[PDB]
Amino acid sequence: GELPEVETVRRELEKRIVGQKIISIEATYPRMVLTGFEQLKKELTGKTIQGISRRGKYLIFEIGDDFRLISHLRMEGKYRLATLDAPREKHDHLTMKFADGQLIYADVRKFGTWELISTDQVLPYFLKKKIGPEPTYEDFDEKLFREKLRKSTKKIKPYLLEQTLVAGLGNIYVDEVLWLAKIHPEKETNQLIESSIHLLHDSIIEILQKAIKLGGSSIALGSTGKMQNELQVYGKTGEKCSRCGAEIQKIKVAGRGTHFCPVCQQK
DNA sequence: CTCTTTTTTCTCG
DNA sequence: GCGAGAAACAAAGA
Ligand SMILES: [Zn+2]
Repeated sequence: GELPEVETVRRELEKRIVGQKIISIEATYPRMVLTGFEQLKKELTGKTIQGISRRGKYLIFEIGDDFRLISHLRMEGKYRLATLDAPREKHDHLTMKFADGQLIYADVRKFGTWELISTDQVLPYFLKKKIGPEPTYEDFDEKLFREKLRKSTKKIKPYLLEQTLVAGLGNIYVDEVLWLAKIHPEKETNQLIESSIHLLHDSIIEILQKAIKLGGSSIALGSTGKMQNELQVYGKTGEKCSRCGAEIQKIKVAGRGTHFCPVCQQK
């Protein structure tokens, strides 16, 4: 669940639940509500959903007039809109019941989280998380990006995954971005020349923007994406690179599975 | 049976 | 502060 997948979920939710009054909230796994489930149930029951926003890989439900429910899907979180009589599935943990349907949150690994905070605490919340800029030409400044890369000895893939240089990249799109920009994942950032940094900056924006347009990569809301048919290296071990023909290899970098073309991504 | 594979954040040294 | 390794947790494959 990287930025593209989260944005796809945000869009579907925006089109379907905005304006809906929450009738009741139930939980079989209350511990995933970091701010306290009973407190959330008390505060949100009877309130109306005003909108759905996103920051990085974080979903933000705008409920009532001053409430903000921050939701992170982590690795396996999935939302689905179902009928009120829908049977329970093994990994369903929370449900927001409406008059003519319910929003169910499921997460096999139980990594996902819910946090209820106030409207004026959202900006501070993300500053504390140290989340970087959104991947858009408007917010992602190439100049600062370049300066941070020049001052570090960190490897490019692990650094990009930190969410500090830019928000939204996960294992899938970081591998796709580096292949597009012809940069090896273990390259120390202070070794990147200006032309490469420029290509990388543009590629981060292009790949993520393309993934959003195609509804993310599907493998519930959002399982309609088509980006998985556009992947050039992630999970393509042993296949031929679409540019040079060499076999895509898979190695481990900072503990993460890493796919790359040994020819196009030198070093 | 064991070992490995698949976002965020903390413990070590 | 950093890098290495791993925990949180569940399922499936070698
Ligand atoms: Zn290649």
